Amino acid sequence: ELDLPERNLDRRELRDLVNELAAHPERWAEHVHYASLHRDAYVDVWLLCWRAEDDTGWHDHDISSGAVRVVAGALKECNPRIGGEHLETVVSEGESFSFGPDHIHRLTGAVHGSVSIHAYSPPLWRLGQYSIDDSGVMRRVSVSY
Ligand SMILES: C[N+](C)(C)[C@@H](Cc1c[nH]c(=S)[nH]1)C(=O)O
Ligand SMILES: [Ca+2]
Ligand SMILES: [Mg+2]
Ligand code: NI
Repeated sequence: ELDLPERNLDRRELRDLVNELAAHPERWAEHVHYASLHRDAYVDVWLLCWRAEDDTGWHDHDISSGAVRVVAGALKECNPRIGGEHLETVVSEGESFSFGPDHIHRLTGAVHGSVSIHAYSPPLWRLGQYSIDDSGVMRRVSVSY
């Protein structure tokens, strides 16, 4: 695992975490499709390797805050809008962002071979996945992780 604090990390601390981890390839190069780098009572960290078709779908992280750092490549951070015309932001290698627990988003459109580091605190034990039925009606399925 990683040698992290024995407490929850907030948004800025998770962002610091994913960015410093990207600077320490000894922590993750071997795991270069996902690999856990660390799971305890306070923090989850994953390494994700992306194919072009990968798509998280729309989801929240329940009570988890989180942060993402793109190590190689680029992907789209998408935010949902009620009208239906969703925001898309390309996040490129070297760049990172963070979010509190109210965040709903979707990650897709990755460059093939992209690599990112994701950290969540409290741990990512539940995730809400949104879906739309035939009539356009939205639901949230809470998934254990
Ligand atoms: C690696 N993982 C735990 C299996 C998750 C984590 C995840 C990927 N993207 C976002 S946002 N969260 C996933 O790939 O769904
Ligand atoms: Ca690339
Ligand atoms: Mg350093
Ligand atoms: Ni997410």
